[PDB]
Amino acid sequence: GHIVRSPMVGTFYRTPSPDAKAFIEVGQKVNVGDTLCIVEAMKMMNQIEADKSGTVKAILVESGQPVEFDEPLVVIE
Amino acid sequence: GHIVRSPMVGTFYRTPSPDAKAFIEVGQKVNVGDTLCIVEAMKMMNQIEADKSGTVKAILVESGQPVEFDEPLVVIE
Amino acid sequence: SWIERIKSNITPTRKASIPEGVWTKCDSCGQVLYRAELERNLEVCPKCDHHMRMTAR
Amino acid sequence: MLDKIVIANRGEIALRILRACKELGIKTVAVHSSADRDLKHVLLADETVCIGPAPSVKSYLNIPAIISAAEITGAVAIHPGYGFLSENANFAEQVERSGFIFIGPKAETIRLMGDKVSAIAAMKKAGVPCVPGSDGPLGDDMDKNRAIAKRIGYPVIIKASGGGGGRGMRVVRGDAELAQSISMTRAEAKAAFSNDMVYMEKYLENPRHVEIQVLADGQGNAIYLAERDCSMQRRHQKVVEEAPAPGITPELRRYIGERCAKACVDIGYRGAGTFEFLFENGEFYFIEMNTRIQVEHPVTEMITGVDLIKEQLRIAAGQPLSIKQEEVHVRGHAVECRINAEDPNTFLPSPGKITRFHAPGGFGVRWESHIYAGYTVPPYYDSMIGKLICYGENRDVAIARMKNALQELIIDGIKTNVDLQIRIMNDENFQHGGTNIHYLEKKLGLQEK
Amino acid sequence: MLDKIVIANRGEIALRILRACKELGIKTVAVHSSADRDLKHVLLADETVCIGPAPSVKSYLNIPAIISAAEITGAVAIHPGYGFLSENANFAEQVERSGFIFIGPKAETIRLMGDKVSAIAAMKKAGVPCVPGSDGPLGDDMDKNRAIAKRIGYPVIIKASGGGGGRGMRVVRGDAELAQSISMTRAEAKAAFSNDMVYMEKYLENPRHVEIQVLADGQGNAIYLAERDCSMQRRHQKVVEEAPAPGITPELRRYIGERCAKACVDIGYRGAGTFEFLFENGEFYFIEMNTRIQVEHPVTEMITGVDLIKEQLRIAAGQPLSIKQEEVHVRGHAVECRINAEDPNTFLPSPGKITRFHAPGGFGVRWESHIYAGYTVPPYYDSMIGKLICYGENRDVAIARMKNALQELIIDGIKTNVDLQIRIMNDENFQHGGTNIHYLEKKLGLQEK
Ligand SMILES: Nc1ncnc2c1ncn2[C@@H]1O[C@H](COP(=O)(O)OP(=O)(O)O)[C@@H](O)[C@H]1O
Ligand SMILES: Nc1ncnc2c1ncn2[C@@H]1O[C@H](COP(=O)(O)OP(=O)(O)O)[C@@H](O)[C@H]1O
Ligand SMILES: *C(=O)CCCC[C@@H]1SC[C@@H]2NC(=O)N[C@@H]21
Ligand SMILES: *C(=O)CCCC[C@@H]1SC[C@@H]2NC(=O)N[C@@H]21
Ligand SMILES: [Mg+2]
Ligand SMILES: [Mg+2]
Ligand SMILES: [Zn+2]
Repeated sequence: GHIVRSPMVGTFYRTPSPDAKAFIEVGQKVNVGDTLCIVEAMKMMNQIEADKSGTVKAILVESGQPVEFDEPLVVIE
Repeated sequence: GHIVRSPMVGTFYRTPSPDAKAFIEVGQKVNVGDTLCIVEAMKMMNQIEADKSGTVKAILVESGQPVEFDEPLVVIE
Repeated sequence: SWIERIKSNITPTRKASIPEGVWTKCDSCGQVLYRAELERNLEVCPKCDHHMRMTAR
Repeated sequence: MLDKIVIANRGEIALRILRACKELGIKTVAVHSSADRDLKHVLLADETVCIGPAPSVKSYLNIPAIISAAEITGAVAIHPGYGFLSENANFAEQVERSGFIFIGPKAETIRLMGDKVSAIAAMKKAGVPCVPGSDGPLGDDMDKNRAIAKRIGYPVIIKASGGGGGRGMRVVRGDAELAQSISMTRAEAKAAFSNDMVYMEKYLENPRHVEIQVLADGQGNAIYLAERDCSMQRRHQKVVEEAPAPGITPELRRYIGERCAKACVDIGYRGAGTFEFLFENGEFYFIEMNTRIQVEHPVTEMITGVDLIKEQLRIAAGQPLSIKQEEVHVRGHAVECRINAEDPNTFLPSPGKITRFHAPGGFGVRWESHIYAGYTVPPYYDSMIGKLICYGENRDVAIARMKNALQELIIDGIKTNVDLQIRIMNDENFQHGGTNIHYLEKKLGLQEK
Repeated sequence: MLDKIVIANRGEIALRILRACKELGIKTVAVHSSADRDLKHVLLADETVCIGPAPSVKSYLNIPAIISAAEITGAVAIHPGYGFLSENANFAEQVERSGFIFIGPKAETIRLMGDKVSAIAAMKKAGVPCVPGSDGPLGDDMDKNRAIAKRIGYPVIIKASGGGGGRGMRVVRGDAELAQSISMTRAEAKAAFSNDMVYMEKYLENPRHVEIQVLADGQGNAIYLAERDCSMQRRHQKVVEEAPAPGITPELRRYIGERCAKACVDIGYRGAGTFEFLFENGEFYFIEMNTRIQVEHPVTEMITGVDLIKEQLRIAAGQPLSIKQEEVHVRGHAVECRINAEDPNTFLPSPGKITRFHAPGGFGVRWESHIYAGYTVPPYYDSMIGKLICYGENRDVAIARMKNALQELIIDGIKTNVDLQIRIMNDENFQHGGTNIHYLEKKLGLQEK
């Protein structure tokens, strides 16, 4: 299907705060407008919004694992 | 057809002596036993004998033109 | 043959600390900015030239 | 020593820096663009990070993404190299403040010397001779502009102090178009480099490009290595560069080197940089400083025996200079010959795939590049694909090897500037050595009927 | 200068000599075999001659065909190189008399020094220390043979004075098989090299291969360049050779060099040749002379800056030595690493086609070979396909570069000894430097259950 990819480089975080629920989790589908993860860069915890409404098939990364530009994050079928 | 090639390296001469008739010439066919040219090497003017009886289609070299090992000399059809 | 490699991943354990108040953002265009640069260009995002708030003083 | 660094660049200089790092046992991090995924230096590196899409501005100039990579991987410094973010003083400021070490000069000297006119002013203050000219950025006092033009002597050239890459310079033949020429030059500088500063400097008609390499740790130590000479140029872009330069007696060598060392001490210079010059009738007239590691750095390495990149990485680690001025020696002569993806005549880039490739090798021949078979040149950046060298014990030997190496060299699939290199090498005057910068421009010729 | 010469050899040394010739402006003639039609040096040469079929004896050792080529093309000298007809004194005699110039020593010294025992005798006469041993060819006086064996001390080794290529040598553990071992060694020497001469020389258990390079014009001038050390060997065949050798203080350097220079003067030596040695506890024991240009010649060129082949071609042109003993300097340290077409373990040649190839390049790295993509290695001669180098300002730097270069290097289609080179480079003791010749042989290990 479709894969949404980080458009910038930085640490990958899914919970907005150190002890917080993940914005999204496997199973529950998302919509076009919704935050999927946090890509911290210089302490400015940015956010990523999907573009195609569909099920969250899986998450290809893990919290704390740095990611690069265009790094695939999640695949939506 | 077949091409007979010099088995050694040296100056190519067709007339055995400085002013002499060529052993062979185009047109006239040769036999298995006959000298076709002279390949001088260290003043020891050696001679080359064909192996397949046939017409002398052409001569691919010229007197005074050095030749190398396995250098094609004449093609017999 | 290095020409064909494995495309390995990065190790998460590595950790560097950047100061908190040295990098700011411009939501108008999304380009992260150097706080001192923005503050020196009278709070004007030099990327999209989008004016922002400034302190009265 | 620096526990790890990021190669904030791409290609020949990227691969070269990677070799230097691996030599010194400093792990490496390769920040690449999405099109440069299969570069050599990328594939030979420990850790590879993608920071943006193919274009330069989105990906390699994306200072935020580079600092992101540097923070995530745990580096404690970065090497910019030359080009991309080489002289961006603001990049230096951000890297300094973010928490990492900027391999090179401190941003302050980047700002002082990146403005050509301030650089020339400080040079005058430090005793370095300078070309006659405005002695300041050009204002709108046309009367004063023409007075200065008359004082220095026509013809004159307009150069944007913030310009780079041999662009944004125009020659003014007379006052008739002085105003319009200045306006359009300023407009081009604004469009390209975002800076409008323009200044007037005398025009010389018989120059011999010189540049003297200097290493200073920023702690009161500044040394000067061998000379250089990039005389051959096309569109002010170097092609061939011989190091040292013919006819530079050791007296002049040491004379100018001592002054340049004093200048580096005064500016408190840190890192490797080169004071360009211009030469004629036994005189020197400063014209710029490339406060980075130049492109023709090798031709000083092979005649001096000192690896410049290693010296930089040592300075950045805080180590002072480990080489005295006396212990530096120039033993012989060198020559360099860039390889570029342009058409041999039209000078139009011709990116593509390289079907077949074969290095020169042989004694004294140095091949710096990243290209290889199957490597599709990206039509997205500079057109350089190799800095080839041939070190000889004299100019004749070095040229000879160059000729032989160029004979051996095969690069197929994309047109390249090898024919021109051979033709220059065979040139009689060039083999004599000592042509003016124009030499190649004049050989170009003119219209024919 | 020699108006033209013939490269009576093939491959790495052939290509290297071709480069040297083209440098000195001496036209070149490539004498190739029918299988070596598309060699590099063949294709880069002015004039190519085929002298015989694939086998060595029919084609490259066909002294008549080589002289034929040399006469037809008008040469006035020939370079044999190393291997094929390097030390064939009779080849030297014929080339001398035929009317051409033999690039190298005069045949007389070829005969004197090609017999190992006469070489050692003359060395003793000239003051060069020698290994304890027979001091003469072995006769059939078994009583005297065993008396000498007892005098020098077991164990002992039988070496054919006319043997070559690290073959035809056997170690004798005791008198029990002394007669049979001697007989079979003589038989092997007769079968291979047609010469039966065998001699007894003491056996050393802790040697460190040394060899000192010397240049003599044959006119009373003989100089000694840097040292060498080929410690690493497999089956007495060198793989890695470092130049100079660790721990050879300049005192020993000059001490042995002066004696070797005097020896060259006494023998009236002409051309480039190397006095092998054996080292332990600060002593030297001559063991042979390779009266030719060795294979590890580069590792003296890059540390001395002198091109040996050019020196040879100058001597052959009658020019005396242009380099004094004092003006020769060793500046740094080098390392070399041969590449061979054998299986990395079985040591079985694996000739084939090279699909893909990529030179190292980079600073200080020298790649000598002829191989390239599409080049089908001929299964008909030696298994060497490249002499790679990495010059450093110290042993650590040079090893580091080697490691990096070997990383870069790709040769695909035929198995090769790169894995072994990497593993040796990573070896701790080797990085320390100073292993005994056996080091690699002992690492091989033995049987496991
Ligand atoms: N004052 C001058 N007179 C003559 N030629 C000049 C002058 N200034 C620059 N040039 C020519 O332009 C080249 C590049 O000048 P430089 O100031 O170094 O510009 P860039 O920053 O583009 O390299 C010089 O090597 C020289 O050939
Ligand atoms: N007397 C000796 N004692 C110990 N090892 C020896 C002796 N002679 C030769 N060798 C070993 O064999 C190698 C080659 O010997 P050398 O006489 O040069 O034969 P070749 O002519 O085959 O090269 C030496 O480098 C050394 O390692
Ligand atoms: C600053 O200390 C650098 C590390 C990033 C800290 C922040 S707190 C919010 C996020 N949660 C987490 O585990 N780390 C991130
Ligand atoms: C000896 O002088 C070398 C040249 C070869 C001479 C001989 S004489 C017989 C052959 N005829 C000829 O024209 N040259 C050859
Ligand atoms: Mg410049
Ligand atoms: Mg030997
Ligand atoms: Zn903005």
